[PDB]
Amino acid sequence: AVVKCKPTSPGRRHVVKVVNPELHKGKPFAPLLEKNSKSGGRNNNGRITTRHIGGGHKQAYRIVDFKRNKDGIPAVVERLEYDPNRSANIALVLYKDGERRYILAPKGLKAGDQIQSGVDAAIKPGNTLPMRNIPVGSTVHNVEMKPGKGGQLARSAGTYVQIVARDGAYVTLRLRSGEMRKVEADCRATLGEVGNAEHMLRVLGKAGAARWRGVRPTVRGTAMNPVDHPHGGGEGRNFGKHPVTPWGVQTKGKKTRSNKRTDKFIVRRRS
Amino acid sequence: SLSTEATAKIVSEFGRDANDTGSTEVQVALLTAQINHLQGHFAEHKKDHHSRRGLLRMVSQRRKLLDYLKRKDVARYTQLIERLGLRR
Amino acid sequence: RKQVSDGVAHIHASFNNTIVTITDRQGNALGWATAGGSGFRGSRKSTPFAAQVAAERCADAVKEYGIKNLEVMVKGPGPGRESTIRALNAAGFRITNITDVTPIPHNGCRPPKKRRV
Amino acid sequence: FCRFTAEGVQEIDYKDIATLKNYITESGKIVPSRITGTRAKYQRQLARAIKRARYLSLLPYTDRHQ
Amino acid sequence: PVIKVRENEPFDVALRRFKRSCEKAGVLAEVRRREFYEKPTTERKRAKASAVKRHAKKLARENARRTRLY
Amino acid sequence: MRHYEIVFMVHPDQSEQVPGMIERYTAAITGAEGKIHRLEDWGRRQLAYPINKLHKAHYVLMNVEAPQEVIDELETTFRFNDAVIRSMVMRTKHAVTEA
RNA sequence: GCUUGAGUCUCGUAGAGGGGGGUAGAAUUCCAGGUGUAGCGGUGAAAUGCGUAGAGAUCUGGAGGAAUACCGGUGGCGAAGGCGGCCCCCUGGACGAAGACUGACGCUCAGGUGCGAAAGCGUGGGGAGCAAACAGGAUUAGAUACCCUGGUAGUCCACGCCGUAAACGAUGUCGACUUGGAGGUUGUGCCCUUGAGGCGUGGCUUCCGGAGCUAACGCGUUAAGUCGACCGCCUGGGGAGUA
Repeated sequence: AVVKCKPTSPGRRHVVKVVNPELHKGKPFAPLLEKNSKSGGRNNNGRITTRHIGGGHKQAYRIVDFKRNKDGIPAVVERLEYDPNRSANIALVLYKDGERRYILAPKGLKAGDQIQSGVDAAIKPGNTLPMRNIPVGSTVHNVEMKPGKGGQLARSAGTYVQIVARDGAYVTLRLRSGEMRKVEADCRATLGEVGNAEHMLRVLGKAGAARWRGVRPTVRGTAMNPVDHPHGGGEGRNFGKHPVTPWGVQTKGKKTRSNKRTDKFIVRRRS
Repeated sequence: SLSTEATAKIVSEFGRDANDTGSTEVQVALLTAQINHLQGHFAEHKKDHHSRRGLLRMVSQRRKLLDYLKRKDVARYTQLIERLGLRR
Repeated sequence: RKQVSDGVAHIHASFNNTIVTITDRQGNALGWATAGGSGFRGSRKSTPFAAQVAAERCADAVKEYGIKNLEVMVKGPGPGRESTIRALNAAGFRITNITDVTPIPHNGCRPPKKRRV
Repeated sequence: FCRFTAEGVQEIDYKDIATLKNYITESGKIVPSRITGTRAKYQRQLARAIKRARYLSLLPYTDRHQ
Repeated sequence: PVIKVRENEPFDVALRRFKRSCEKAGVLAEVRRREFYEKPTTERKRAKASAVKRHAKKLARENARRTRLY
Repeated sequence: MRHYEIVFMVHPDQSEQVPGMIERYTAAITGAEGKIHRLEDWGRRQLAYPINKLHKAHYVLMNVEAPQEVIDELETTFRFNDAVIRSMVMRTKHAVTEA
C-alpha cells in the first residue's frame, strides 16, 4: 500500500513511500547470501566507464535461482523477503526434501502456497513450464532465451510477457517494450506476472534518497566548458547545437542497434 | 440471501415456537444474519451501490425494530443485544 | 492469356461510384471497370447509366479469358446494382446466381457525425 | 396465432433446432413477433434460445458469412 | 442474401427474386441507418414521434375515418 | 448441488478420444459428489460456420447435478484442453430426462 | 388489549436491476502475402488527399480496440442518474397465491449522510472507430462557421475527485374517496382443455374521454377532481443566480 507522507519537512513533503506489511522483518536466509562489493562504475582499468554511479547503502547479494531446474518436486512458499538488488520482492521457498531457495515473487503469492516447476506441474502462477505446455494468450515471466540458460526476460516488478503465437519449434512472445520476439519452445517460463507492481508509484522525495540508491548527480552538458562536453560553452545559456552524447554521438532519435545475428529472432521491433 | 435452512435455524433459536416467525426478536435476528452475510459480500466488489441500497434499507429496518422493542419492553431487549452481538 | 471457365463478378456500388471487378472463384481478379473509367465524371458518375457502361467495359476486359458464366455478388447501396446486372447479360453472359454481400455491423464501430446540410 | 401457448412449453430449449429453423429467416435474422403472433415471453425465450444455438453453431449468424 | 438460380429459370425472374430478397432482408435500410451517428436522443425521439404518428392516425382510421364525408 | 447442462464440441480427429474423457469427467463428478442424469453423445455433425478453420465438430451433452466446486475445476479442465473447441455450461432449474 | 396500517415466514414468477470474470460473431482500421490495373475518395460542383514507389477492387491470414444488427416493442427493470450479444459466480428489489406470526412497530422530514448523465480533473494503462482543439481545400463581400480531407486531447479500463443538466411526466412524498372505453405486460383462480376458449381477481403501464377543476391550453381513478399529514419553494422585469 502506497502512503503519502505528512509534510513536516520539504524533503518529507514530496515523499510517497510504499510499505508492504507482508514482508519478512528480520535477517535473510544466510546460506543463500554472499557479499556484493561495489564498483563506482569503474572497470578493471580503474577508470569510470559508467557515469553517475557511486556510494549508497551496503547490500548483500541474495542468490535468487532463475533456472528452476528442480522438476516435479513441489515446494511451499515460506515468506516474502526484501531484495536490495532488485525491483521485485523475493520469496523463500522450501522444497519437499528440505532444501530452501530464493525465487522471484509473482503477483498472487502468499505464505504457505505450493508451487512446482516441471513439465507436469500445473497452470497456476508460480509454476514453471517449458513453452509448449502454456496456452496462447497467457502471461509469463522469468522467460529464458536459451534452454537451460536461466531467464533473461520480464523479471522486474510488475513486468510480464504475453504469448502471441506458436510456430512449431518457435514461440512468438510480445515483450514489455512492445517488441515481438521469437524464442525456442524448449526454454522454461514461470506463470503469472512479477509482483510489487506498486514500485512505480514511489517518488523518492529528495536528493538524499537518490544519493543512497547509489546514484551520483548528473551535470548537464550545457553547464560545462567546450573542452568537457560538445554542449558546453557560451556566454549566458547558449545552445545552438544538435543534442549529442558526451562523445559526440547524436541522441534524441538516432538508432544504435548493430547486432545483425539476432535479427532473425525479431518480428516487430519496439514502436 | 438467507437460505431457508438458515431462516429455520434462526427462527427455532429465537422464537416462541417453530411456526412463530413474525415476532420482533426473530426479525432482528434475521436482519442481523443478512447484514453479516452482506458484510461478507462487500469485502469484494466495493461498488455495488444497488445491493448497498437494499442493505441500508434492512439496516434502518432493524434499527426501527430495535427502537420499538426498547420502547415496548426492555427486559427482552437487553437480552437481545447481549445475545445477537450489537450495541445500539 | 490464361483460360478459366467460370468466375465471380463483384459489383461494389457506393453512392459516388460503382466498381465492377470480375474475378475467378478463388478471388483473383481478371480486370475491372469503374463508373469513372470512361468519361462520366461527377454527378454523372453516380447514375445507373454509368454503372451500365462500367459493366459493358468490364465485359470486354475479359474477352481474352472466355468466361462462360459467373455468379454476381453485390455490395453497398446506391444507384448501381440492378442496372449493372441487367446490362451484364445484355453485354452477353449467363449470370448463374446473385448474392447481396454488403457489410452490416452488429453495432461494431461508430459512424461519422450527421451532416448539417 | 401462438403455438407456444398451445403446447404450453415451459422453457423453449435450443437443442431442438427444427422449430428454431422455423422461427428465423433465411438470412438467419430472428423473425419479429408481429407476424408470427408469438406471445411476448415466448418471444424473449425464443430469441435467447436462438442466440444460444448460434453460439453452439447449430444455427448461422448470417447466411452469407465465410 | 443467398440466391441460387437453378435449372430452367430466366434472367429477369432471377433479378426480381433477388430484389425481393433484398427487400425482405432490408439491407439498404440497415446500411442507410449506419452512415451517420444518430444520437440516442434522436433515436428515442424518432421512436416516440413515429409511434405517436402511427397510432394517432390509426385510431382515426378506426373511428374517425369511418363516418361519411358526402 | 446445482443442475448444470454442459455441452462441448470436440475435434474431428479427437472424436476417437471421447469416451474415456467422458468417464474421466464422470470420475471428476461422481468421484467427487455429483450425479450424471443425461449423458447424450450427439457425435460428429456439421457446424454452421467454420470454427477454427474447420467444420464438423463432435458434440457431447451432459446434464449433471453437482456442486459448484467440481464444475469450476471442470471448466478449467475444458479450457486448456486442446481437444475441445467450445464449451457451454448453464445453470438450469431441474434435471431432465429425454433428448 | 384488537387487526384493518406497517412488517416476518412458507411457494412460485417475470425482469437491458447491480458488481466480478470469461467468451462468440459481424464490421472498421492496420500489417503481411496473392491476382490485377489506372484511377480512387469526396462534393451541389470542386479541390485538398491517396495512387504507376502499384492504389481503390478482390482473396487467404494475422493483430488489436470498441460496440453488441435481427429480437426490439407507447416492451421490461431501477429511487433517480440509468440499464441491450451469450454464459457463469456474488447480490438487491417488486409482484401473485393461500395460510400462519408480531401487534401501531407508522407517515413525513430542517441540519446530516449516500447515490448522481455528459463534459472536466489526478495517477496508471490502452487506443480500432469517432473526434473538441488544429491544419489544409472550398463556399463567401468576409467565413477564425456550416460542407470536404486529415487529425490531438477525449471517448475505453482501474482507482480517486467533481456534484452539475430542458437531472423534465418542467407535476414533492404518503394515505383516502370519486362515471367509462380501447390496449400492452406479468402473476393467479374457476368452468367442459369440452376447440388458437370464457368468466374472474391482483401489480405495473399506454392512449382517449365524463363530472369536476383550470386563465386557457389541458388534466381526468397513474388527476392538475374532492380531502388530510409533513417538507421544500415564490413575491414585478433587469441588474443577478452576479458581487
